[PDB]
Amino acid sequence: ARVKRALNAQKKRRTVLKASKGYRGQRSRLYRKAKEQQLHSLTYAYRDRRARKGEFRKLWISRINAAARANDITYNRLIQGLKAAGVEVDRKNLAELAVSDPAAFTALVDVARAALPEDVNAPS
Amino acid sequence: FEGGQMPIHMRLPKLKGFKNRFRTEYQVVNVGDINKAFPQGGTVGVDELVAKGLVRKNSLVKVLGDGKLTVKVDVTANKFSGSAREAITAAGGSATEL
Amino acid sequence: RGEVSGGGKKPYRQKGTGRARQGSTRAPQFTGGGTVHGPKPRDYSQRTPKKMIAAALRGALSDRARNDRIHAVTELVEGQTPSTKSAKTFLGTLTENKKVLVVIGRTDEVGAKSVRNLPGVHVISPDQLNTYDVLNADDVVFSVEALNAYISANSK
Amino acid sequence: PKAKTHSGASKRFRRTGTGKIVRQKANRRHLLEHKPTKRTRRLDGRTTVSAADNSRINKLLNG
RNA sequence: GUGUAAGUGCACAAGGGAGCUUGACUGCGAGACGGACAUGUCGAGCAGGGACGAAAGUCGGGACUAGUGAUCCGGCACCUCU
RNA sequence: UCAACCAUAGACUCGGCGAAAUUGCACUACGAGUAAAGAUGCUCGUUACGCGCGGCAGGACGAAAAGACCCCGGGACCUUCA
RNA sequence: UUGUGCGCCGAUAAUGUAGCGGGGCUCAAGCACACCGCCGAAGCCGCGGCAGCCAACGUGUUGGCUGGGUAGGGGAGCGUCCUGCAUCCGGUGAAGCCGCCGAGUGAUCGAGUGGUGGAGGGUGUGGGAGUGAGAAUGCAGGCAUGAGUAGCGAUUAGGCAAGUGAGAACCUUGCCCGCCGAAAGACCAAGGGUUCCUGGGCCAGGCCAGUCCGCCCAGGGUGAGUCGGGACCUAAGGCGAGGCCG
RNA sequence: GGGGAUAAGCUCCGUGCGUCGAGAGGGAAACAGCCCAGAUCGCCGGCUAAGGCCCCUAAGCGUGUGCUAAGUGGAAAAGGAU
RNA sequence: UCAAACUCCGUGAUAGCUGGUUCUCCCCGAAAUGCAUUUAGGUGCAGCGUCGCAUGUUUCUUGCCGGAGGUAGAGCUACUGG
RNA sequence: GAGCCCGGUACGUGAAAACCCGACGUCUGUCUUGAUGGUGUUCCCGAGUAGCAGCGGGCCCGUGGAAUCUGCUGUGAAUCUGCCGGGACCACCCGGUAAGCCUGAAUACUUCCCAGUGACCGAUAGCGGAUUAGUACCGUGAGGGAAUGGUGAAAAGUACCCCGGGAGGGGAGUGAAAGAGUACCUGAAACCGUGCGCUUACAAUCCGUCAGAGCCCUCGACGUGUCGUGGGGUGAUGGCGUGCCUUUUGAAGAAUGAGCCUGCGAGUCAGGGACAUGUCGCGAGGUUAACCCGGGUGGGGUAGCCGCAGCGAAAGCGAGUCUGAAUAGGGCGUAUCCACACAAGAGUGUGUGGUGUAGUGGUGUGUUCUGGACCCGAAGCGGAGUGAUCUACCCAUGGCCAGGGUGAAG
RNA sequence: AAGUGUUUAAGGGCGCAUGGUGGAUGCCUUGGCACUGGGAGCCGAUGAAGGACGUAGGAGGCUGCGAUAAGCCUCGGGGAGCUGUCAACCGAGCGUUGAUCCGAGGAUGUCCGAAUGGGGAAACCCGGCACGAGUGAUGUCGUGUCACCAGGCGCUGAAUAUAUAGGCGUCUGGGGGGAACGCGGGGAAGUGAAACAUCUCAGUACCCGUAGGAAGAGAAAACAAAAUGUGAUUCCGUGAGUAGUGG
Repeated sequence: ARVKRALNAQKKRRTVLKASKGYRGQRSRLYRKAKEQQLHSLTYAYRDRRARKGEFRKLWISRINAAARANDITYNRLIQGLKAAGVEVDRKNLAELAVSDPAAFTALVDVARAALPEDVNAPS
Repeated sequence: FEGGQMPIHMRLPKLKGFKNRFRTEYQVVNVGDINKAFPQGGTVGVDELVAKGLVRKNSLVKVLGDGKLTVKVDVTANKFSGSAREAITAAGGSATEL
Repeated sequence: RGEVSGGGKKPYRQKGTGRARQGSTRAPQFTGGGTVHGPKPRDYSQRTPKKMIAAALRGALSDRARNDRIHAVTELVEGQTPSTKSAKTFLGTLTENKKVLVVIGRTDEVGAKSVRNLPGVHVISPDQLNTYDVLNADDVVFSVEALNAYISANSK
Repeated sequence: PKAKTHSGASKRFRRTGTGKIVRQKANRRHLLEHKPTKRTRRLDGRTTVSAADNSRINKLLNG
């Protein structure tokens, strides 16, 4: 039985070419170049899914730092005071409060300042 | 091949001796087989052993004395060992040879 | 690569060309060249032991007999003249299944001709009985002489 | 085509009752003056083939 | 100083001397060392027949470690093989 | 020295026909670094509106010839007291 | 003076600051010693899914550990074709192809759908493979890039008027001008083979165009006692009756 | 440790030494072999390692006690130096 | 086309050499060492992987105990050499 | 997509002539001028032969102790109490009768003809050749050697009109379909356009990925635009980011290869082969080979092969055997386990009972042997032929060398 | 006055919609491949195999045929259309009084080719003899026949005497082609041995001579081993990868 290769190959070629819509130049037209770019794209996506959590945490920390310095307190002392006070709001919702409900953020800053020690540089 | 080193099949001496093209070989059967295969005894020739599947069909037969023989049996083979003869005669049987 | 026509001469310059080095025009990578590992004539028969074959036939026939798919008849039609209508009616009386196996003697020419044209009927001689034909049939209709011949051949 | 066994291996190796492959030891053809009798005694007879050479010798003998 | 390189030993001598002698044996060999394999190395003890010694005992070459060449092929002697 | 001018054939413009070597890509800068040392593509900086046309040859270790230098293996031919 | 903590000259190459990564910093953002926070990874924890090994109880649940990986070893599968058997779909539209909407842990799937199409397919369970390509300076076909770019084949040179024609730098006619003229003129041999003439044509060819042509089509055309050959003769050389040699 | 001129990003050995090879992630500006740490998948949760917290750039122009004037920090010797 | 023309055939010559070798997932997971080699870019055996079988902690780590060294250090009318 | 429409099929039938097989004859040869079993002796029984020697060939046999057979060269016998052979050779036995000739069947093969078949190919496949095929074309020659299949059920192959010189097209018709128009089934990709949406001319980009404004489209819900468990297209802007393969200690590359697409292109087959491991049958047995008979895949076929006893060079002995002077130790063997004793603590052994031992034939898979053996790739080596129309030299027979100088012998 | 602020596309990118090119895919087939069962196993000087040139009412190719030229005669079959095909377009005609078509046997059969009257660059040149035709005669035409060698038979018998060599005449053969298979001779190298010479490859490739439908071999100067044994040859399976043999 002589077997022609067309159907089996066309299947995966169509899959790869469809996945490469929107690419520039050869990378969206030719199957080989599109396949190379697909390897790179999936590697990039895998790496970026891991890095995205850190990126968003960095953005939240930036916003919380801005809103805390607006209340005359630094981010690190505010985090220490919030941990001491036992409140368990994470940085995502802390930034959400900072942007959407400034009064709530000010109240949390007040409780964090209350929970802080009297001399932060003491050998405690 | 061994990499250019003198191989194992060449650095050892050939096994001693010759083959003796005229060698006579016997198909062997022990008296224990006779006991297990002839519970009633009787005459036991070559082709009874062939029929019982104790020896090959067209070969010289020699009887040996491995087992225990407790049945009166008359055996006709080509050769006997000493212990085979004593075992067959001890049970009252005869051991005639071709 | 060696049976295809021509291609005995090395084609062109190995060097200077800037092209790939080719030793023949009939190399497998060439269009029109030979086949690398292609079909060659061969025999597929296997040396199956006799006991295995006979036991398989017995198992198939016993499976048929467990579900009473075995029938015996004296003769398929009234003798000396083939008649497909009579044989078809008789087979309909015997069974309503689709595929039947008819086992008649080699001298029963009238019955064989009578059941020859029926689409679901396969006619076999008693000494040619085999596992494939038995297992392919919903019913096995035996001739009395054929049945006795099979029993005589085996049970003896 | 039936396999052809090796002639030299057939001449140099033997099989015992339980299938053990048995060979003869070397250094016992000539130059036996300076060799003490204990050395020639330890070189006498046959030993079983070492485990490293068992596969190769079995291959050379069977085919 | 130990025949001979160097090393490890040896004065209890393994170094020096004398008397007898041929174990510079035959059949073996528990157990081991070293090792890819092939090689190589040590070995108590048993039997035969001996040397030396009153005897106990020691002797299967040399204080030890180099002085050597597998297989094939052929020569010589003996064998209750063919 | 030490070059200048003139004319034709190209080069240049218009109409017609219409190739080639080459080609992983591509909206293909520079400096100082770094790196398989030899960076348009990595780092830090500097510079730079998009697209063309005519030119020059510093780079793309430009193209070409599975080097034209050394080694390894295989050949071939030649020499002779192999 | 003695030991010490920091410092200074020594100090110094060739594209451009160039021996803090940059801006900048002694109002340290430098160093030493203590202290307090926070940032920071695919590490650990939290929540959910999967798998391998083992354990417990069961007649498949739970639990504990483990799950980077080249050469390589083992295990389980996707898709293609041909086939035994059994079933199902199809001109009320199979395959193939192009979409949409979805699906699976992967190869992949869609008896889900729309368009195109026009005759064969699917499923289960077995059997057999010319069974899967991205690369061998791989092979065949088609087509890009360079690029509407190079070149358009000598050293003589063309012009104008009229004509024909759908169309004229190139075809026809005329008048000029120029070039060869021991040739670029005339005639044979070899070679070619109808290219010769008449009429017709203008897709291919002609390095542009073409109404023209050594191009395409049809028909026609070659006349020997003396010309060149044979029927006459031999050279070198070839073949060689018998023959000699092998 | 040897060879070399204890020169080499030289060469040869030893190492229940490591890593890369065959190892992603974080740090060292970039940086196979250095430091932290071994990626089964998902999360817009948390805690930390190395390394960091003026701006680039996430987090301290943090606190206390001292030193430095050399931009030392942010490369180098013999030696010189109120 | 010539340090032995060309064509076909032996023939699918032979290359320890170069290049290539096509779907998926799950589990495990190296070596670049030793010996020998007309041997050094090859190969044979061993070392290290995997699968199956058999055997059970025999492997490993830590504590304690019993052992042999001739390195670092040191020393030298304790020897040999400078 | 037809058993009942057509050609056919099962089944019957048919030869003037030619040829081929038989048969019966004419015809020919031949025996009968014949036959038997008996008795004692001379002659004959294949000559340049057998044998021998020298040098070779070929036999499992590579000159070997080398028989049998055979070529050339020398020498060279006997006729039956003769000769040859039985693996140097001799004696004895046994077998046969060299140097004369014919001989069918069983066996090998297919240019060609007829009838069939395929878990063979289906137009880059299958023959090189489905089409002008050994053709075109290439070469002086021997020789090498292609590419090119499909409208439709029927040509019904588009009358007529219009633009155009035509080509081509638009109407109109034919057709079930002209998204079937003799550039014709289906009509993929690379490649080349046109139209619409978003974006892009201060910007250093392995061209993606993660966040993401704005714009456009779409599905739901409520009003008039405004969210949602939404979905798609494009994306200003920010973060991260050194192409694939091969070879490598190590390459994003400045080591290798690739312009692109579509087709094609590399662990296969044979053998009762070898080893291992699944699975099936039978089991101390298992199994047939050639072959014979069945229109098959079925039945028969015991010759063999492998297990069933080992040890030893062998004679041989045998649960033992070999070495050896040795019961004196060792080597190999007696499936394995268990119990009981007697010995030893030099490692455990020796016995008595039980227990009872597993092979073999198909077939799957992985390695392996011999075969081109996973595929591709030399320079070269042999055999047989083709070439001196180029060029080297030679042979025969012709031709050509403007013009002007100089001035030897005689 | 200071500040904020859309809007450009010469061209390019991406997506979508529509085309072109190209000829993949799917489905096929007057083609091949591998076999099975039969038949026939030779053709040729009575001119072969294979060709050149011609030949139909019209140009060419394939097919058929040969100056009697898609054909002639006889015997059979068959039965209504036919004048082979590419491949039609005409133009002419045949057929129930049997066409076209199929089978068997005959006739014709240019030229080349073993090629054979002589020559020759295959397919084209020039003849002798005999018998006919034609011409006033020469010219010309038609039909037979004319190679060489071998072996029979007959005649003759050189140098030369016997004689023979040779010569003359007449009969019968041969020559060449063909795919495989057969027999007898000659006989490589690449390769393997990890080099290489003995050896292997391999008595292979190739070459020479010869057949036949098959061939070769074949009727014991055989084996065998004490069996009161087999009984020409050939082929198949085992024996057996064994006994052996081998740098």
